[PDB]
Amino acid sequence: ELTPEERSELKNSIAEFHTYQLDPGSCSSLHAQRIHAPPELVWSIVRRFDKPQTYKHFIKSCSVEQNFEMRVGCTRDVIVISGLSANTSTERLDILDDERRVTGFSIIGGEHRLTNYKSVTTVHRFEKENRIWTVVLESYVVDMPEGNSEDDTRMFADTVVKLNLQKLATVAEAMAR
Amino acid sequence: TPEERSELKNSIAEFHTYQLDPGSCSSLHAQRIHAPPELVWSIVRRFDKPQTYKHFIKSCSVEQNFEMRVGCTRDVIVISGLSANTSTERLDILDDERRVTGFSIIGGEHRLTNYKSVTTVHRFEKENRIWTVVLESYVVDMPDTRMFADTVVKLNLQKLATVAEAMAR
Ligand SMILES: O=S(=O)(NCc1ccccn1)c1ccc(Br)c2ccccc12
Ligand SMILES: O=S(=O)(NCc1ccccn1)c1cccc2ccccc12
Ligand SMILES: [Cl-]
Ligand code: NA
Repeated sequence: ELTPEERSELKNSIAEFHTYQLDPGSCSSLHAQRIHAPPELVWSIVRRFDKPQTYKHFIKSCSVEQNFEMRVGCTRDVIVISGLSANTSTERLDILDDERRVTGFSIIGGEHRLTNYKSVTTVHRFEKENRIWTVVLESYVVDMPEGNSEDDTRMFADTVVKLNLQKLATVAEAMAR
Repeated sequence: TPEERSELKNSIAEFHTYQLDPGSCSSLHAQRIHAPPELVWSIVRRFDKPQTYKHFIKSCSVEQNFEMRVGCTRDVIVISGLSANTSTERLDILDDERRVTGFSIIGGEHRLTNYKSVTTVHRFEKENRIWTVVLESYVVDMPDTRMFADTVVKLNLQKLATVAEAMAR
């Protein structure tokens, strides 16, 4: 859990990249992760649009186009493990900024229930005297689905984001170690 | 550590060693937890409340006259987002003296047939400090699914550590 000082530092960034204009029947979350590791090492991992399996769980495969150029606008085709109710996810790059260290994607297809899913990730340096760590921020907006709460999966999406941010931290940290 | 490893060999031999069937596969995992063993043990012994240290648990239902005894079962419904749906699990072993427990799935709406598991809590005192090493093994029939079971076990062990470390502090 971020410290009050950490929180204050990120206020501006949250307003810039992680503030969404919601549609009626949609919602938004925001998570945070502290990583004892250099920021630019963490970005290298995060920016790899063609390789999410590196920091995300449950990914069986991730394929892209052959003459693939990782610019905004390009897509990826994720296949998720069997054991998750989801099958295939077509995901589009929305933002990449090696400068500001911001990235983001939107789901534009695939056999799943969530519609109009869209998330944004940002990386942040924290120099305090002796040392240097990172804080990552991952927000997302997704429609409020129609049907009984039997089947609402917004809680899952949420702990997925959380689980992946833990793996990212683990992965990023064992590279500095 | 190579040293932690040396002390658990025996326990692996007694509790985490399986007689495979043709088509099944076994696996072992370890987790270092900064917290006392009795604290850890006291969480993982709670058969009626696995959600306390596991991910993805919609519900867990036992029974109102539930006494915690080998043979007893529990009904678990998974969060939504996961294919398999509900599962029936029975307590295979409970030993508060050697701190060992285990269960096997005996029903449910899924693919993991003949899934069986064992968990052990181990003590480790070093310079002054006192930590814990947990071991979890499992066996399952194989016909994509071993991958998911393995991922789950690791995650759950990671939640256990989080939860137990949070309780000590
Ligand atoms: O029912 S369980 O409590 N079994 C315990 C357990 C632990 C590890 C792997 C499989 N099983 C359970 C927890 C979490 C998940 Br995901 C499960 C998914 C399918 C079936 C059961 C699941
Ligand atoms: O395909 S994903 O890698 N997309 C990224 C992502 C992450 C969290 C929530 C949704 N989307 C993915 C992984 C795990 C669960 C998912 C369930 C539905 C759709 C995609 C899933
Ligand atoms: Cl994984
Ligand atoms: Na589901």
